Amino acid sequence: NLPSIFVPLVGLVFPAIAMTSLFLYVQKKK
Amino acid sequence: MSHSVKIYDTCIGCTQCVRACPTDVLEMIPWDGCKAKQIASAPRTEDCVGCKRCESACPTDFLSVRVYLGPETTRSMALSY
Amino acid sequence: LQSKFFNTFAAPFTKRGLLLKFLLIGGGSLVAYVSASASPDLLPIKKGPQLPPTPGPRGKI
Amino acid sequence: GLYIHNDTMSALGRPQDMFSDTAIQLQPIFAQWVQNIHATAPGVTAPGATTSTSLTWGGGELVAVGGKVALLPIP
Amino acid sequence: GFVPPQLDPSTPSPIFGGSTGGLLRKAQVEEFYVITWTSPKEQVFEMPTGGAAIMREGPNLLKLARKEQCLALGNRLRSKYKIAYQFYRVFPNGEVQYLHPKDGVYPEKVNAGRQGVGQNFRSIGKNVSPIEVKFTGKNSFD
Amino acid sequence: SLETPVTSSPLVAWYLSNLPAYRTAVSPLLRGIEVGLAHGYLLVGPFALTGPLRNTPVHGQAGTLGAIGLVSILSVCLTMYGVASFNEGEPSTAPVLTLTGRKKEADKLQTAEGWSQFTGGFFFGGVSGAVWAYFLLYVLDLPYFF
Amino acid sequence: ESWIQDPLHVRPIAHAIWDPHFGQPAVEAFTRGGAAGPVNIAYSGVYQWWYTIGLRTNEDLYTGALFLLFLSTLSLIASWLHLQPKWKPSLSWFKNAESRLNHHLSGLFGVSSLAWTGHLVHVAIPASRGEYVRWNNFLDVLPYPQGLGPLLTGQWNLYAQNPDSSNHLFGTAQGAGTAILTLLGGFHPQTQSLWLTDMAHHHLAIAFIFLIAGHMYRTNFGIGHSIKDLLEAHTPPGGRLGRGHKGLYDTINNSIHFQLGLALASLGVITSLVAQHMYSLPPYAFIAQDFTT
Amino acid sequence: WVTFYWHWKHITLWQGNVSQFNESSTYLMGWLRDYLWLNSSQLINGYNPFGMNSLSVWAWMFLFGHLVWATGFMFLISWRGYWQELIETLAWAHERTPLANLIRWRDKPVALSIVQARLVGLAHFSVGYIFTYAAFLIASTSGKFG
Amino acid sequence: ISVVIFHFSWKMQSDVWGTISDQGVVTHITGGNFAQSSITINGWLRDFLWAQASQVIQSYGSSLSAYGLFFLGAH
Ligand code: CLA
Ligand code: SF4
Ligand code: SF4
Repeated sequence: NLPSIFVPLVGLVFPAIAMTSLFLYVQKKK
Repeated sequence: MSHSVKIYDTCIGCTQCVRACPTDVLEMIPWDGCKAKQIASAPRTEDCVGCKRCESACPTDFLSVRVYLGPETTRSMALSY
Repeated sequence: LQSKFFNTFAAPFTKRGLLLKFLLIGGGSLVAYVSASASPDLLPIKKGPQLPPTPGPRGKI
Repeated sequence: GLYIHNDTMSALGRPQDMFSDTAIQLQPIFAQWVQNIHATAPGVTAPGATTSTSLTWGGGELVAVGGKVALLPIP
Repeated sequence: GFVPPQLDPSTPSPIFGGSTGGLLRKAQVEEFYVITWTSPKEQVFEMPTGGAAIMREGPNLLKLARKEQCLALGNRLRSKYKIAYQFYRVFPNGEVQYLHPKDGVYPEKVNAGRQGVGQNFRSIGKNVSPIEVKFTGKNSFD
Repeated sequence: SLETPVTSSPLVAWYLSNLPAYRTAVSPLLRGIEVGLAHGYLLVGPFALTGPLRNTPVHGQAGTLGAIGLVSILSVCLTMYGVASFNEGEPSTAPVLTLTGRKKEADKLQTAEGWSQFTGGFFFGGVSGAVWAYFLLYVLDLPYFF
Repeated sequence: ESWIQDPLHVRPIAHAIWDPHFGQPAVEAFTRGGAAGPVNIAYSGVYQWWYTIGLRTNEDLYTGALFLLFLSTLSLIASWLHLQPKWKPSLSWFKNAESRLNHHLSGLFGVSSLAWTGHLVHVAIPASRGEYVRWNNFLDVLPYPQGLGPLLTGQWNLYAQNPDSSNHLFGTAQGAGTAILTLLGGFHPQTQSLWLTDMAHHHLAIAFIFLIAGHMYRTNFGIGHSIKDLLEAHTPPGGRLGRGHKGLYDTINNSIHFQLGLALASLGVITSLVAQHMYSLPPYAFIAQDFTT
Repeated sequence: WVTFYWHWKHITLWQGNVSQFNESSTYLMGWLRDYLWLNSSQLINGYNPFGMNSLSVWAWMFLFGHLVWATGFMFLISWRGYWQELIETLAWAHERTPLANLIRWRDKPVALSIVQARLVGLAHFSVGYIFTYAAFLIASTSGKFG
Repeated sequence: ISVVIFHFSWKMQSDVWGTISDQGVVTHITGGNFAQSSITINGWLRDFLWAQASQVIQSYGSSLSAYGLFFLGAH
């Protein structure tokens, strides 16, 4: 049970939010 | 200032570096410390691409024009786009 | 007519701050829901082997 | 990539998703068509010729010399 | 000091069929360069971006995207055809800046009155070792 | 550049200049919903017919789920660009000059508010397009090669 | 828990596999080790190490997980804490090369080795003789039936009296002697590893060397060498080594890249040393017959 | 050369075939035939057109090791100046393609620096060199568990 | 070029060359395995490099020894 939820979260979601979070921070300008 | 170009006192005023700058950085100014009575000078270091050919034609003991590569700008990187 | 019908029925999805939150959070919930409630007959892992295990060499070690 | 996908599917125990003759198929038809033409050329489009210009055309028969195959149609 | 620069006009460019080596979006945003030269005879030369175009009589004008390109042609013209040339820099807003001879005289020979920016009056072996410049904005050569 | 037949011709210059990305004089919300319609209805095929469930009777509902997600991911990849390439109060970066030289309006799409409208158009159209394929292909489903 | 019951016929298990690309014949193939789904067989040899050092069920491991998780939480606090003002050390604190070498030699290397000896003879050795000792009850049990005496009197010659017999079964009481510190040097016949009672002695022996080696340098109490002085004094007469080691104190004590270089060189060697000794003198039970490990 | 030596000497010992090392280990073909070629028979059959085994994952990683390692050469041999001229053509094509001149890089694209390529090239070489051997070491030994 | 001369060597041994029975049945050199094993990258390792390098590797002590040495020497 529990793997079927935690494997996608660290494999799909947690990467996506990570990549999209950095991309804004890297590409900022002030 | 993008790259730093420095010319020392060994220079014998041969005008071989100036003629070999492909983007017109270095230039020649009067001196009194050589038989030729002229020493090179680098008053336009912005456009300096970093192509060390400027100092592959300085014929002295070690060298009299020296090039230190610093940060890169959009012209010091020779970007056409 | 298509202008007005489309213009009002896509307004909620337009503010980029809100669209970014709902996409990830809602989507991340949906990925969770689909795998936690997929049939075992379409995901081989989700069903067990249900078959006898083959022993390794040198006994079972 | 098709080689890599083939290898990945085979490694995961899915030999019915590989690219092969026994699975998802990729048949070269254009080469198979031109092979057909040269096999029937001795019939019409080259009446002088007794046989095809070779034996690797998609039709004919092998040539055996001293218990060693010379050639036969290459599928 | 007799240094009034050339003050670029708008003249006719050379005949050319156009190529893929011309300007890019960099011209519309950052900068692009023009190099105005005058010929006595309508001949054919080779463009820095490949291909050959024919210069026409008198005041030409031609735009290139870098400074290495303006000079690379600038050497060819001054060498092969014994012909004068300047070049400029053009900004997006429209302000144009005089560049090449910078005094009216090529930098190869000496004008009494230019500056000495960027010189160390000591041999190269006398630079300071990197421990003497640590935690400062200085460098050995500076 | 160069003027070749491909880069300039009446047929070419009329095809491109009349599809949503270039109709510079209509609201970017619709220009997003057309784009999402054509793309969404497009990619429902290969997911449904070539996916890992094509043999199973859920091939219809496993392709559609696949296409729906891909539209969602591109919607994120759209928003990341809009939020990182425009500022909330900065004007448009589109060229305002036509080939003839008439100075036209800058495209509203090249604008933070416009692009955020455009992605709202794309996302809603993307899912709407990908259901419209599923309805047709498994209700009004006779002639097709599926 | 199962692997313990027969170490030579149960593949140690690392974790479970949940990969939704797996087809069906792979799910079967990777189901092994007496599990219910796919698993990975552990080749890092943790299973033997935790057997030797006394762990015996799952439950010891869970608290083992929590504790280390807590220790990690504690460290993250410290990395934040020592950045605020009024908690950051000054320069002179880091550059104190003497007071650091006393603590590291005497406290870090020293006491830890003494305390690991404590665990070996309060949990580990009792585990290998059938005695289950835990934080609940470790006050009742005696490491040696006359414990804490024979050491005070001076006749330490009793803790090596009656060691484990040759015919010993690692997890039970058959042939289980009562000696806690020994010097045998051979192998445990059944498990092909070093004896437990040697390893307890050795960590006790080198628990002393570092403690006594820890009081060399002078910190605040007017005794002990000055490392600056030792470097200066060793200047060979005859000049063959020039001014010798003069001035190397500051050069090392001011160059981080120097200190790191030395640390790596020493760490680089002993890791090769660790590799060379482990495979010849297996220090964990039932690890010389798991060939892959 | 160190780990090779440890593995083969022990892998002959564990089988009780200590003569095989003591003779083959004096000529190079002995190391190539009797250690590499011979002991990899079970590894490469991790998956074939007949079936798969537990060893498939190690068979896959084995090739995956060969692939990264062979990508390493690309950065060590081919140096920067070639790729930089290749990007410029590409950064021209993207600037003239319709529907794709609407997306603009925020950070201009340039080829990796000279030192970076060396570092990157060595990263692949090392990773591929560890994974390759680590797969062969575990699979070959665990295949026989002896 | 190298893959071309690999493609030729395996295709001909597996599909064309080989002895021939007196009865008439033909048995190719590698048993006709090209059509199934050449689609996976691991296939090119097992059945071509690994299985057809046997002759060169164990060519010591007979007239084919000079190839055994060159094989190494070229590495
Ligand atoms: C070298 C030191 C050392 C080490 C590494 C271990 C290791 C272990 N012991 Mg142990 N033990 C030791 C000495 C040691 N022992 C000594 C000297 C004694 C005699 C008193 C015991 C008595 C003992 C018993 C009775 C039990 C263990 C158990 C265990 C295991 C579980 C640990 C646990 O539950 O944590 C929990 C630990 C505690 C609650 C006490 C914490 C003590 C202090 C706070 C540790 C200080 C660390 C320090 C703060 C680090 C700072 C880091 C900072 C610089 C970042 C583990 C294998 C258990 C076991 O075998 O399985 C269940 C068990 O039941 N030990
Ligand atoms: S590096 Fe090039 S640009 Fe710079 S001074 Fe030298 S020659 Fe001129
Ligand atoms: S090349 Fe050297 S010596 Fe000659 S002018 Fe330049 S700096 Fe002086």
